[PDB]
Amino acid sequence: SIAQARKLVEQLKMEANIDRIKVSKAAADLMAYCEAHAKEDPLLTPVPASENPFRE
Amino acid sequence: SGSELDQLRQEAEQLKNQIRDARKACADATLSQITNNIDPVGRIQMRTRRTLRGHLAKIYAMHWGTDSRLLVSASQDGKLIIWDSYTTNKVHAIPLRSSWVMTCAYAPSGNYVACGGLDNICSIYNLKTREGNVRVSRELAGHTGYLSCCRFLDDNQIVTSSGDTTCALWDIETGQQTTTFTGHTGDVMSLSLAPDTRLFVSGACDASAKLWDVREGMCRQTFTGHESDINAICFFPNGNAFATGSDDATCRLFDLRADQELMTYSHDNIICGITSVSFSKSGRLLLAGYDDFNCNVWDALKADRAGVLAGHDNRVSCLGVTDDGMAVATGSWDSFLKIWN
Amino acid sequence: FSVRILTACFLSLLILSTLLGNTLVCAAVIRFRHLRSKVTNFFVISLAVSDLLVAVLVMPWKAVAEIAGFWPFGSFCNIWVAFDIMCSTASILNLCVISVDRYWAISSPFRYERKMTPKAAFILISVAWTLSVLISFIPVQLSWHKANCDSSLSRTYAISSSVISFYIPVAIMIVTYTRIYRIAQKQIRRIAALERAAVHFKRETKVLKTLSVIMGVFVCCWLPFFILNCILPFCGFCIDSNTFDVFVWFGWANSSLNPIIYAFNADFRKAFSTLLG
Amino acid sequence: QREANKKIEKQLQKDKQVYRATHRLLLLGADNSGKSTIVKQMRILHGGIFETKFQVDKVNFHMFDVGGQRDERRKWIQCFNDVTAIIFVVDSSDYNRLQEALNLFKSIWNNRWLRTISVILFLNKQDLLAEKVLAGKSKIEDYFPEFARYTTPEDATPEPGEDPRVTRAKYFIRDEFLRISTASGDGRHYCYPHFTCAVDTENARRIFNDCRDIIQRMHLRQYELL
Ligand SMILES: Nc1nc2c(ncn2[C@@H]2O[C@H](COP(=O)(O)OP(=O)(O)OP(=O)(O)O)[C@@H](O)[C@H]2O)c(=O)[nH]1
Ligand SMILES: NCCc1ccc(O)c(O)c1
Repeated sequence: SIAQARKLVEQLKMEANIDRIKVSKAAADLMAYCEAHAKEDPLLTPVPASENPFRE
Repeated sequence: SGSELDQLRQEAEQLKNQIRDARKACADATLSQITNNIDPVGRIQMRTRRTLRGHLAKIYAMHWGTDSRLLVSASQDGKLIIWDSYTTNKVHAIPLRSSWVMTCAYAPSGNYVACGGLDNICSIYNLKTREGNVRVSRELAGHTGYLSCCRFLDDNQIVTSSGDTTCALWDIETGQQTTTFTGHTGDVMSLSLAPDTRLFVSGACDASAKLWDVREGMCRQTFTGHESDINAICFFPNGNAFATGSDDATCRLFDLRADQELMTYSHDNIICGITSVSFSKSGRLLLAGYDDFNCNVWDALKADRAGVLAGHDNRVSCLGVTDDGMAVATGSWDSFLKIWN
Repeated sequence: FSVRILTACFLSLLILSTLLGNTLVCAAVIRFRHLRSKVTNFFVISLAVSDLLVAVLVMPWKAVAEIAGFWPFGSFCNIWVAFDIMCSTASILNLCVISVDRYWAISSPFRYERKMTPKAAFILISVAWTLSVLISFIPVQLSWHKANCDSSLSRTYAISSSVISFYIPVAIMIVTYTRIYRIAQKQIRRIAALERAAVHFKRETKVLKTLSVIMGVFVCCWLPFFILNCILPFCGFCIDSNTFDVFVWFGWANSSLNPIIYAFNADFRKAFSTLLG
Repeated sequence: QREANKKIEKQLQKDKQVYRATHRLLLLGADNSGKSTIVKQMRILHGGIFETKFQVDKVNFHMFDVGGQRDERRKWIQCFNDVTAIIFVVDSSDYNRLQEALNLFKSIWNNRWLRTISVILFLNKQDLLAEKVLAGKSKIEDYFPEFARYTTPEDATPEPGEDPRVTRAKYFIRDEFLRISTASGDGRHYCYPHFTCAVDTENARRIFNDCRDIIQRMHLRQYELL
């Protein structure tokens, strides 16, 4: 168990020293990517059956 | 004290509390507070447009093509069927050696198919073969556990997930594990490649998800929070977020750059486990497959449920959205696939 | 008066309960395809349809004629009595089938999963319904049962339609359920051997409870009417029209109870719960 | 068009019914228990390899042995929640890994995903057990002192010429596994013990009989009879 403890500490030290951003910015980018493509998602806004290959 | 093992346990817990502090530093708001002013997507009522039959047992995997037209399906009858979703016709029906297949992938060129299972072997078949019938082309051996998922990078790179709690990047021709990713305690169940092939995440039975750097072979982030084993995972179409579903009847959305959980999707009336997850084309909609024969549609921004998909007669084992967002497919334990839009 | 209006309201409640239970069964089947998925469920649907016909067609007119005392639809009632003979006979018939079904699934489980294809299920349902319609309509429209609406059939028709419609199904059902009892007693004894060995009556009482409930409700509900239907035209010791009418109502009462005794599996319970909420 | 639809739906209906009619049996048990030898023998005498497909009396079976080699074989086993029965094989002649086998059996019998899967217990390698019993060199009481106070059951049906020591040994192992199997209870699943050796040939009639019993008891508890 001596090797796995050195490996657990070194992995946690590598994962610990990351720089994190604010949740506000993560949500603002998600909202921007959402509304930037919202009008093009057929599953959200149903597209008329004419351009639907399974309805025409 | 003095024994470096107990001191490593102490520095470990110290690091977990430094991580909790580094998480609360960026934990300034909640997703609900940010998205309280958005409008709900409204009622979304998709209907079954096709039903693809032929399979003799419960289906376990499906994968759209890049053309959003072809897809591969795996049943426990020893078959790997390729479907033309427009006409519901089968283009090929490849019998497999081991009938307990658990995953299948589709090369972005449409040139190769993959599959694997309890044989701990990933078999690649060239669909663009030049004579007779599609047959085995390559076969990647080396895992001491069952292959649960595999995905192509290109026609010669594929990443696999196995029951030896490790992931590996392979050179299909040479059959060598070009890169090994270790660190999970339990069985790694699912992987999802980033839209730029550069990264991928994996969910294991140690109630943890891990983000792996493809080119460097190191684990970048480890996320926890689920009380059970994580069974499914998928990237947000943007590439900076992903969702997980677990046996504890809960879905959780994590962000990579913030290094903590962002949102939890659950209802006190949903008690069955969860088998598959997938984002919409814009990532605004999150689809999750439950054992209760239903598909729950969550609003990936407000955590509110926006729709249900009651169209299968048995447990939904898998699902997948087209890459163009034109339709969604669902594979279930009724030996049927259903397209919804 | 008080008795007349009370009989009226109770009978209307009986009819409404029959309709609700059986329409709930047919709807719970049609709405949920995972209940319609198996094959044994087909026969239960047949039973529900038989009881729904009893309800909508036969019962209310007899209740009105019992209240008012006179048959108002007139030339109709020939048909009515035919319908009566038919529906109250597809019901008993259907029970027989369901019982035999269960037997095939317990005395030879392997042969069952192989041989019972939905084609054989439809053949059995067809046998039930065609025996009913044949033996019912044909002698009415041909006026063979005849030598306010006169329901007195005839001495030979009584015995004939009775032997068929009741005494063959009750024989088959008693034989079948007693065979199932022998088998269940065997399996309990085996499990008891193993469990007593490991650790080194109640479940038998449970078997008795369920078999007695099933077979005993059917018999104690239909049998008196049919021993009367046997003796009365013969004895034209004897009884009166009112008693014959209440024992008739017992017969149609089985038609009310059938859903609760044949369609309360746990999944059936949850389907009802998710329909009504 | 119409006749293509007719030929397809009826061939696919017969194949769907056939797969529905094949009884999958999962083989589980420690290694050094002759599991692979039993599957190899079935492949030989009726028709080793990871898989086996064999028919008894027009009844199809599919026997599978999983070689994933781990402890919580959840996903590798919870994908096989619909098998008719689990054949648990145990090397009765390995006196010290028997507690390991018992613990694994306890974890299987109380598994959350097998609450309804009945298990057929094969106590394999009885000939080696008789050899060890006649040798009298490694006694079970040294590992399980309870065997000292154990009494041969009065319901035992020994084969002609069986040493009471051997009878007591094999029925002791039987009751050691039955003590685990009878706790859980709940009537959702049962254990069917069998004394077997690798050369026994009726080891198909036993699996047939007991799959039939499992189906009988499922049909009984379905109609609330049992
Ligand atoms: N004398 C005797 N030997 C047996 C019997 N059954 C199995 N063996 C031996 O025990 C060994 C262990 O069996 P294996 O073939 O390894 O099967 P297993 O150990 O249960 O599982 P694997 O190791 O994966 O094959 C075999 O090599 C057989 O030679 C038996 O009934 N009698
Ligand atoms: N409700 C009684 C209808 C009926 C049905 C069958 C018979 O044999 C019979 O004599 C009378």
